[PDB]
Amino acid sequence: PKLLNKFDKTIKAELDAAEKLRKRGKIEEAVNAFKELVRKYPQSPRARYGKAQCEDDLAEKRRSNEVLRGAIETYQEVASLPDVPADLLKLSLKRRSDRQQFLGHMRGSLLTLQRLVQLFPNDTSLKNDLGVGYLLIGDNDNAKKVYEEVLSVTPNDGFAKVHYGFILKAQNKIAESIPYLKEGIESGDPGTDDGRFYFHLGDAMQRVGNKEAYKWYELGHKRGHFASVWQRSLYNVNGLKAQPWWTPKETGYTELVKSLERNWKLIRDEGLAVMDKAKGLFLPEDENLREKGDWSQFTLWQQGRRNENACKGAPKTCTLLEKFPETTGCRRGQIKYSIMHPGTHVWPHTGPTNCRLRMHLGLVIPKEGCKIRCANETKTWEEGKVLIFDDSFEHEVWQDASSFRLIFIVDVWHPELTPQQRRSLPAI
Amino acid sequence: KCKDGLGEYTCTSLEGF
Ligand SMILES: [Fe+3]
Repeated sequence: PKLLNKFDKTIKAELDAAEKLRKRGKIEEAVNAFKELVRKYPQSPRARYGKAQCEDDLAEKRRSNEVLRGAIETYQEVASLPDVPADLLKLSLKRRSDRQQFLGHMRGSLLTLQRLVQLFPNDTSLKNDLGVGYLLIGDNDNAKKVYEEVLSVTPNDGFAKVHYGFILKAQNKIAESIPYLKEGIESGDPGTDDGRFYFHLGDAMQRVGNKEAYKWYELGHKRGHFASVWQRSLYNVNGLKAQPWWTPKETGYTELVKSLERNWKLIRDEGLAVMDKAKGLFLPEDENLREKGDWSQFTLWQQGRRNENACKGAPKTCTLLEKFPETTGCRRGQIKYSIMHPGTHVWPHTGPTNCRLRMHLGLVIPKEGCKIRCANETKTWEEGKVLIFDDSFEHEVWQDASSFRLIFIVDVWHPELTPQQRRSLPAI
Repeated sequence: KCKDGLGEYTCTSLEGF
């Protein structure tokens, strides 16, 4: 890349020297050396870029967000200076956007990428990176407009196809998403070999009846994305024991299980009381997992945080669960009531993480019509009995009874997770 | 958020170091 303008060429020696100290690993000596060059040559783009890059490296060594915030500002200063080479301008602001996302300043990254796409209107890779910005903030409509433009200029961009297909699939355009996801993955372009697109292509195929879904599940497994054709979670810790169905003894959570089964009617009655007197606290499932039916959930704990208002509706149940941090502290699971009505079929799906196990306590179980498949075995609920499975495996649910089915869902940390992993793992 | 499924482009949230 051409990063030295005319003036920077007259001082290339002084610049390469400081870059040497950085490449060697003496960051503190390089920040001071680029800082002195910026003092001496206030309009040098390469010297400003070097200071920002040394600040970037220093923040990593210290794990400092304050230092990284400084590098982000220095990266912008490179773009305010005069006669900045175009390769240097793009590198500086792309890194600004990238590191802006690591801190969680998504709106800042978006603004930086918008400026990049305006300064360089013909670089499709930047528009593609801007579409990711919109996806990370939850704006699927603006990400759609972007990838449509990319495909209208470069029709064979695989990165844009998979992302466009991902958007269409999230909009419930299952039939329309399959061609974009499949071609995008087959393109082999950079960024297309991602587990998310294998996951969503097979699911789309499974929904329209196409039996080729498992071939894509198999490919994702062979390419290291999925741990198995059945276990297709993507936010995983490797090494944890993996089986569809668990027994209470296998989990080691015998006290939690005994407590739920000994006191099950109490948990049932508080949930029925909310159904009768506070139905609005039951919220519909909003993840597009149903083919048909009514599925609603009343959530007491999520991401290890207690819903104060919900626990006022189920006060005794919440007091009971406080004694068991294996579930109340599961920052990758929930504790919730779940009601399903007749005529409901939940598509085959997996949960996001392998770091939890899911317990089902039966509360109101119709005698017929209710069944849950996990992997290749189908089981039924029983009132007052706990059922334990790993929802990271593909599971499917039917409700073809004559009345409603109420269960209590309790997520626990996977038993083989160390106490440290249980405190560090980001929440889901 | 990713509760029962994996429908979001990202299920986690970045907060820096
Ligand atoms: Fe599930």
